[PDB]
Amino acid sequence: ESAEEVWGGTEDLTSLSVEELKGLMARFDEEEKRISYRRRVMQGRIDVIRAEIVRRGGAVLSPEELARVLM
Amino acid sequence: ESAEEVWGGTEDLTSLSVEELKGLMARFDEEEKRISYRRRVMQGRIDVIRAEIVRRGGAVLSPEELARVLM
Ligand SMILES: [Mg+2]
Ligand SMILES: [Mg+2]
Repeated sequence: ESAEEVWGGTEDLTSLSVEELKGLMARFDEEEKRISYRRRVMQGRIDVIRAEIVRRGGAVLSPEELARVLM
Repeated sequence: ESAEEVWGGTEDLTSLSVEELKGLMARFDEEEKRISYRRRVMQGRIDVIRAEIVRRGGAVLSPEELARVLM
């Protein structure tokens, strides 16, 4: 019923009607956008945090640890 | 106790210890990675559906409706 279920319960792409594919695309395009928003929020948080740590002198964290988020 | 709450509840960035800074960066970084993976999955699906629709033709949709996902 949900896009996920329909998509998942399909073994053959060609069995899907155009109405289905249209509906699925819109659904996934919608989600993709909601997911990207979430990514950007995470990136912002990571961003603010890395600047705060750098502001304090980097602690004793090497530049590469800061850039790779190894901790 | 969850990162979501410690972070949502912080008024002043400078009030956060360095220990908790590192914890939050670590949590959000991994979250960022998981979210990016889903994005990529969605894009993979939109890609598969868009190819399928193109393959069939039928002028069901105009090039700009396929491209902007205007159903
Ligand atoms: Mg920055
Ligand atoms: Mg393709």
